[PDB]
Amino acid sequence: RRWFHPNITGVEAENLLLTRGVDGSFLARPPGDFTLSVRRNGAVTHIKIQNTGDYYDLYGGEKFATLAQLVQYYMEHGQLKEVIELKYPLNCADPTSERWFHGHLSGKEAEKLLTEKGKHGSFLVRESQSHPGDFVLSVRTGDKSKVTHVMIRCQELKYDVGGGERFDSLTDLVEHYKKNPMVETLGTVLQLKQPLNTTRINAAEIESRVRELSKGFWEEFETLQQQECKLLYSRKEGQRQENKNKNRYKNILPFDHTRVVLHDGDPNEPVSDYINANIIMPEKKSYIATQGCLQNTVNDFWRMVFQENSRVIVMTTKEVERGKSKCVKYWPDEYALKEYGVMRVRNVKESAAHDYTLRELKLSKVGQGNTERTVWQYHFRTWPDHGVPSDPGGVLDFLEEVHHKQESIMDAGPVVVHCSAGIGRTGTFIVIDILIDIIREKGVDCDIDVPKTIQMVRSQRSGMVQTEAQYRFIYMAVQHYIETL
Repeated sequence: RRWFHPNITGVEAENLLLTRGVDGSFLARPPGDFTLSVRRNGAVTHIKIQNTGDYYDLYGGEKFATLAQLVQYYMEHGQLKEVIELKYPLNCADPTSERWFHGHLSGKEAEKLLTEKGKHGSFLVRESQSHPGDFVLSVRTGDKSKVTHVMIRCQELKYDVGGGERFDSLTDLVEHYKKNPMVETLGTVLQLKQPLNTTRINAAEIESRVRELSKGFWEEFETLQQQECKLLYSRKEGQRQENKNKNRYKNILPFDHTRVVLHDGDPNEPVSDYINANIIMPEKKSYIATQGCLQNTVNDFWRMVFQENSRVIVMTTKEVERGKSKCVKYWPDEYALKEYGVMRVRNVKESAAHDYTLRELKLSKVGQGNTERTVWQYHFRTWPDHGVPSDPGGVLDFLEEVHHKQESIMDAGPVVVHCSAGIGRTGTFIVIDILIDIIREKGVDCDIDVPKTIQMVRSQRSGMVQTEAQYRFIYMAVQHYIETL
């Protein structure tokens, strides 16, 4: 994922592509807008990428779950027109978005952090205090334990540890000594197992962390974004011909290993086991992150809810936003009974609160009355068309209500959560709900790690939590919930 340059300007990107790149050389750079800079016929074109919180929208292109999925699509596929060819990624040397980089940091400060949070193989790279321009690799080893500092020299734009090979970037040096560990004169192996954790904080320290991130949130988000290519999971079922029109956005697909598999399908139907949905297990309650129903997937949605024994549905979108259909009406009108294939749904009662509508639905399979169960549909209606809410109170009051309903029903299946593509707002609500569940059970006496939780959820459905404004809103929701304890 080296092709993403987070600190490059427009002019610097053009110069980089003209001096160090050839025809086909590309790079991506960052309000939540991004630019895809491509060298063609000895000239640089700039393609705008927009993300309002739902997906990455390539202008005059396609919609995507991640920027890496966008890059892979056009590198593999005359699909990018204005034909623009994506051939050679121009690699970023800058280490700011790497978990191991720290910048201005002292030896004792690094030692203190490595003693406070680190274990065997924990490492960091910081700017040297004695020799300006030079760097220091500080690594931990043990089970007594010890911290080792290794000098990194910056000679004529290249990096080395005092001998052997010289590297173009600190990223190449780190990757080399990760694969080939340094061995001390007394046989101590300097294994670079994992970067030092710098995001896991105590729930009581949220107020000061948010104060530090408001001075910062973007920087922490990009470090998280730089790890999206670690998740090497197949999305083949969604790409099948017969499953293509079951996806709201053809490129936004579920992971095969966590997708909801629909059983008891129509025998006259070739492929009836598919729905664009994934099971989200926190690593007490589980979730189903899905897209908004299409006219041709309403029957599949009710089959999933039935099969999974789901009693609570969280809708985080209006049916229509900016004149576009974000989800078809998969529920009857109040007091009405409707049949959606083999599934029969009754709308018993609607209750309208300030930020949401609750619909009490009765679900059963046709031909068997005893299969009837109550499904509580929570429909959040006040979420803005673009960006995030100003105050997280409305969402916290909503999720507190969703949690208590789910908790009141014995042996309830996962909480169904959907929006448009089922990755942005869906991700935000699920991550906020997982974190608040920790704080509800353990109070202030618990460690919360916002980026780690997002990466754990993203390993189950790609694109979970789309923007920096959503990332920040998770911290503001968590902080607000802690303030009201």
